[PDB]
Amino acid sequence: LEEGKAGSGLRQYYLSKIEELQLIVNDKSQNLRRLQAQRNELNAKVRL
Amino acid sequence: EFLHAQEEVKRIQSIPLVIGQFLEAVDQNTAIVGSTTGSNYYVRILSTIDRELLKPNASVALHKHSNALV
Amino acid sequence: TPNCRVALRNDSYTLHKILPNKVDPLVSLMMVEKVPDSTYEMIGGLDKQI
Repeated sequence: LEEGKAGSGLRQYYLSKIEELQLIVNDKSQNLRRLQAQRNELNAKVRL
Repeated sequence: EFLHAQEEVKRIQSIPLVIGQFLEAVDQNTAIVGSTTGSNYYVRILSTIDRELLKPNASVALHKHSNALV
Repeated sequence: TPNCRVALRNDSYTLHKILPNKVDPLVSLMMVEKVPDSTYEMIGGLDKQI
């Protein structure tokens, strides 16, 4: 296993690390667009 | 900014206001009011007053310059 | 319309809007707004007249 011993050694380090880095970017985008619409309500109040 | 909008609205009613009388209602938030100075007018009104106090007539308060219902 | 009120600007005496609900200070008594009055069938025995 030229690649198989190393896919668990020097690639399993990276792809397990980018997993939680993918989760939080997924998590904040749901959090961000929620913050977007809450600001769009208050701007719709004050401008009116 | 929503509180400063509330503040500048809610101090339009603390002025030595003039007194008029409600005459007619046109539509949503715009009416005809006759003053105690005579010379019947046509102004816009506020967004605060509950509209169940103006049925044929009411002793009302008016602005000096813009002459709105207060 | 002749004998109709309009909105006149105090700026330059320009016309602003045709004002409906013509001059009539005595239709308080006429055209009653609410009718939650009695019904049609409790008259009871005047069917030739009705």
